[PDB]
Amino acid sequence: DRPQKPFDKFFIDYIGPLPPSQGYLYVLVVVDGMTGFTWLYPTKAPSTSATVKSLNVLTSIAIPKVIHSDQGAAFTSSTFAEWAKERGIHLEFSTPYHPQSSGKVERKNSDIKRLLTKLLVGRPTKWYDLLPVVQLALNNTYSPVLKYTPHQLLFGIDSNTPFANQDTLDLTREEELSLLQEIR
Amino acid sequence: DRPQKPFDKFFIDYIGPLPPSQGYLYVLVVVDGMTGFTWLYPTKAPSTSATVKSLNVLTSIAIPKVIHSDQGAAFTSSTFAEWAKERGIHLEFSTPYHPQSSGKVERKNSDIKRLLTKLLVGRPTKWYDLLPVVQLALNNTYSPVLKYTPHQLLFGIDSNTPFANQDTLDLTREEELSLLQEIR
Amino acid sequence: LDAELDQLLQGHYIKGYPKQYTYFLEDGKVKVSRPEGVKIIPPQSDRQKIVLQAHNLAHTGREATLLKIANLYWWPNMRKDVVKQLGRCQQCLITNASNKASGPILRPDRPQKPFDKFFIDYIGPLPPSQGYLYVLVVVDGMTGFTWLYPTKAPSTSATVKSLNVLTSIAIPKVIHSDQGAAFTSSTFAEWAKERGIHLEFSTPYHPQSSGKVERKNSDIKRLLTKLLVGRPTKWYDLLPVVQLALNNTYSPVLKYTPHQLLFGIDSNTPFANQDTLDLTREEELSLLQEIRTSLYHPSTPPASSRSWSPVVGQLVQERVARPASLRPRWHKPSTVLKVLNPRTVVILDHLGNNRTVSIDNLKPTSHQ
Amino acid sequence: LDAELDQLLQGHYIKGYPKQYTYFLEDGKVKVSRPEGVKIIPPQSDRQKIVLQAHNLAHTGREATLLKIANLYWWPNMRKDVVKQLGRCQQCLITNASNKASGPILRPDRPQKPFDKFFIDYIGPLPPSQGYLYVLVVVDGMTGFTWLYPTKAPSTSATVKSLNVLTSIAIPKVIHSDQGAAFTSSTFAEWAKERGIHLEFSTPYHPQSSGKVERKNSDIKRLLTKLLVGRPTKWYDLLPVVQLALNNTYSPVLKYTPHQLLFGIDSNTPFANQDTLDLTREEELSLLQEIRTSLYHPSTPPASSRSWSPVVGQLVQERVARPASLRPRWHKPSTVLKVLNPRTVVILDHLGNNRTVSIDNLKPTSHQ
DNA sequence: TGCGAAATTCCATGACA
DNA sequence: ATTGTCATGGAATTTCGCA
DNA sequence: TGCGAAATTCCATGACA
DNA sequence: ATTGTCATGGAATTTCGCA
Ligand SMILES: CN(c1c2c(c(O)c3ncccc13)C(=O)N(Cc1ccc(F)cc1)C2)S(C)(=O)=O
Ligand SMILES: CN(c1c2c(c(O)c3ncccc13)C(=O)N(Cc1ccc(F)cc1)C2)S(C)(=O)=O
Ligand SMILES: [Mg+2]
Ligand SMILES: [Mg+2]
Ligand SMILES: [Mg+2]
Ligand SMILES: [Mg+2]
Ligand SMILES: [Mg+2]
Ligand SMILES: [Mg+2]
Ligand SMILES: [N+]
Ligand SMILES: [N+]
Ligand SMILES: [Zn+2]
Ligand SMILES: [Zn+2]
Repeated sequence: DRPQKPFDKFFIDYIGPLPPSQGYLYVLVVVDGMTGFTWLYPTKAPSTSATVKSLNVLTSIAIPKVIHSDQGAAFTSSTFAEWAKERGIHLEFSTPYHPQSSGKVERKNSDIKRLLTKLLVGRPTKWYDLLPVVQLALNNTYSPVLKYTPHQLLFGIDSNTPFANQDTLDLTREEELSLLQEIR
Repeated sequence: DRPQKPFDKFFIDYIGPLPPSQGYLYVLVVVDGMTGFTWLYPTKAPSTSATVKSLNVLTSIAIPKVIHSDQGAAFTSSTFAEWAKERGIHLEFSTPYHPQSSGKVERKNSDIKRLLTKLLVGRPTKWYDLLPVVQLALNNTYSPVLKYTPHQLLFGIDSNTPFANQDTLDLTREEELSLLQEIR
Repeated sequence: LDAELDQLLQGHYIKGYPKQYTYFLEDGKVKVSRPEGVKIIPPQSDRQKIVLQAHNLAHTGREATLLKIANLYWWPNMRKDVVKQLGRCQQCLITNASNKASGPILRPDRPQKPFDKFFIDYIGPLPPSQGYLYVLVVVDGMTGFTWLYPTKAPSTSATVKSLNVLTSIAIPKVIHSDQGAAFTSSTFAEWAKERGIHLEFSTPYHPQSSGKVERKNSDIKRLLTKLLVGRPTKWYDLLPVVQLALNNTYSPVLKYTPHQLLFGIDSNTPFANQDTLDLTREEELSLLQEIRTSLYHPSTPPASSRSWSPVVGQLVQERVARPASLRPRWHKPSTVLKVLNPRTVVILDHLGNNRTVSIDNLKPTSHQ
Repeated sequence: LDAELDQLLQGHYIKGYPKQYTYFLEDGKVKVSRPEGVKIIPPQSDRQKIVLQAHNLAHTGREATLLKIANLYWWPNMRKDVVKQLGRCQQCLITNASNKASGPILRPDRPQKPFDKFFIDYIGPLPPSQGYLYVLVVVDGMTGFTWLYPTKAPSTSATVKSLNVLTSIAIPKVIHSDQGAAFTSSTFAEWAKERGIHLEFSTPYHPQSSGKVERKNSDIKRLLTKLLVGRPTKWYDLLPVVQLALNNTYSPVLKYTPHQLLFGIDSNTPFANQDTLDLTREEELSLLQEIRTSLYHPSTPPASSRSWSPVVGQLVQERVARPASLRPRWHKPSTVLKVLNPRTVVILDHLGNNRTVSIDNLKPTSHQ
């Protein structure tokens, strides 16, 4: 069996609804399985249509052999299947109610949700503009298991934006109080 | 004493009034003394102004050392003198009532008047358009005294419009009758 | 195809499949172990589709297409099949640039006599001056003697008016022009026929062919510019001065001014030459004829190391004249009917008409 | 002047008037009998006016001015006085063309790493497609990897929107652009400062300086044209295909695609290369680092036989950028303050500011 | 240890407003 | 303060397959 | 029968929409 | 059925002035 590579498998999933930001409501999350690299795309709906439009952007940069998802409606539609067939991409579904990725991906998806939650509170409506800085953060975050960031594994170089301050990622006492106020 | 050359002396004089042609009434006649080459310019008046404007055309092709004329008003004006001084052209006047040129020039000026008279009758108002064909005729007319046309003496080559039919130049019986009818 | 690859698998020799490599089967596919790695040998009947798929990714040329194919496949003489497809891709043929230069320029003989050939052209639009916007420029081929006429438009009517004045002096055998609207109208053709003047046209979109007058345009504009420095661009009243100034300027290579070539003697202008003061006009016209024939004439420059020259029956393509945004710069391939000279040809378009065309507006179709 | 010519007439030797010729008087004027004929020797104090009158007839250069003067006059070292006037004629200096070529081009080192340097530029206007008219093109210096963004204008705002999306992937050290309005605005400068990105500008009116992206523009347009043949020019929906097509096209000289230089491995595209299937990612990134450093790099071409190279303190002239009809193509002479490299300099204009300028937009002032 | 042919490399040409 | 580039397809050169 | 310097010729460069 | 041209100013080459 051959070693694991970038573009071998992309793991996709939606996050949201979120509070509106420039008319956007969801984030399509794409994680490269081998490297842990994250691409985020803001959408208005978890539809096949928004998924196709967003993946068209990413797949005009690099095409995965396999896309892995849960059995979200957007991903099990025959339109999405057509889309993937057209591009020679194999689709792969986790069984209903039993989501499985890899340790690396799971932990990454975790960081994504926590980091999102953190920076939204205070400014729950300004997340669209922050998506770039979020991805840089995620992709320049050191992997305990491998000696390298996703940036490094993807491009084979150090980055020009290293994130040396490995951040708290936890909500400070104020933010817990603020987050429970916005939910009122 | 040095031999005679083109541009040594231009002989100028006006012919007219003539019947109107495209608003024109006179012909300024310029004859190169050495070669017998003729330039004709249609004018609206025998003024210094029309003379200057016409000679500006010719003198942007070649400048005579000496211009010879009678004591026409247009040629004795101080404006015309200024004009000639500006261009380093010497002015030369025949004494009043006693016009003198050369044999060659005299005969040329004769041909000009006769040829004009001939072609005007029948179409006394269409002479403006004929001035070009007139000059070609004159300048491709063989000189009995020299073995050459003015064209040949000026450019040193045969022309592409030779006038082999040395024309009658005299008015036929019809034209004498027609010319005495237009004068009625 | 399938038969050939069969005999191959059972260890026999097929021409162009080198014997020293082992050809095996794996996943229903014929393979071979080559120095760079294991490549699939597809059946002949599959090869054209492969080459085409590779080529179409980005419509790449020989090597960039080959490098895609070689990633997966091997078969005998791959580039032969690549080149075959390139020669049939209409899109590549009409979009790509040429990489072969034209053969060296001709230096046509100087017209033998003043008035043998006029070159005429328009300059403009210039800034409005007394209502005028253009200049008709007439240059005598032999002498370089030039006449200038201000016009309001580059029109036949203004061309005819101007040339009626000029041809009062002499009538030229031939007038050479480019294919400007003013020169190609039937009115202008009539005007010339009436006078026994032959009209001669440059090949289309090839201003070098009017080089004689074009080059004079340069000097005309250069002098006007210098005289207009720090003044409003009131050029109308300067045309005459410029005409006279240039007609009396020396060509350092000839040692003569256009005026001297035309008349054999300076008129009353500044710094007039006096060397023939003691000659008779006839002796002077004698020396002029001698001077006219002995003028320096340039020769055809060396060809560039990768020029092409047209051959009868060759496929060549005419450059599109005014190509629209995102449209090909070349017409479809057409054939050389006649080679008029090494820089000028007649082609059949494919519709098709005869066109006389400059080699500079042609590329030789690639891949035959 | 008059004293010198006096001693001359009475048969004495004055330096630079060769003794073997007889100098006489005639019509109040000093003369001399030279092989070509009898010429007037004017007094020194008259010579500048003569040279100037000759020169001004048509603002002629060295020989064509000399040939007029020699028609009437002789004196020692005439061309020295001719050249003196040419060097002082403001009109000739700012109107004439140069006849010295630039020194050979530099081939700057390829950026060492992906993201070290971006080259960005706009293409357009294109035919309207979904309301869009332009394309922002971003090319990574090291890899040639390219990103395309359709815009409605070549504006800072659209540049910033597009680059916020791009820099989601990585942030580049330097962004090199030309002096297009979108890149030179203070808004764009702020945007870059906010991100620690250094902005680097081409010298003005010198697109070769953005050669990396410019050259990619060519391929982008060439591919779009081929895909649009016999269809309406609906290019918007093709940008993505073109991006992917080109990023995965081989450079025949490098033997690598921009994608391979960026990632060290093909993604799931057609004809993907498989040579590193058995390597670990780490072994693969190891081979990539080696491949990146060993890429072919071109060298500075030979100089042309009549090039000039800038020297500190030299008088040079900047080409006028958009010269009006019948106006000079050159600015007044200015001085080379610093030679940044053999093809780039800083000049003081004469007003004057410091300008960093390409040698291609300079000529060396003639006659010193 | 050398031949004919295929493969690879060379590189001038031209186009990026 | 900054700097040309590189796909292209014939030709020139090297390598391959075989002996 | 040869030297230094001036004169002349050579010719690449660029621009004619 | 038509076809590049030539002013320009440094450099290269020839000629001049003298011996
Ligand atoms: C725009 N073109 C035209 C040009 C000229 C015309 O006079 C034209 N008259 C009519 C129609 C089109 C004309 C002209 O003077 N040019 C300048 C020039 C001169 C010499 C060169 F070597 C290069 C360029 C281009 S073209 C021939 O299609 O390219
Ligand atoms: C009209 N100019 C401009 C050009 C380009 C720009 O992108 C410009 N952006 C902004 C402003 C002016 C721009 C550009 O792509 N060019 C094409 C090109 C490319 C490479 C070459 F070697 C030659 C020509 C010219 S310019 C630089 O003044 O001449
Ligand atoms: Mg889901
Ligand atoms: Mg009178
Ligand atoms: Mg024209
Ligand atoms: Mg023209
Ligand atoms: Mg630009
Ligand atoms: Mg550009
Ligand atoms: N010829
Ligand atoms: N460099
Ligand atoms: Zn193609
Ligand atoms: Zn001047």
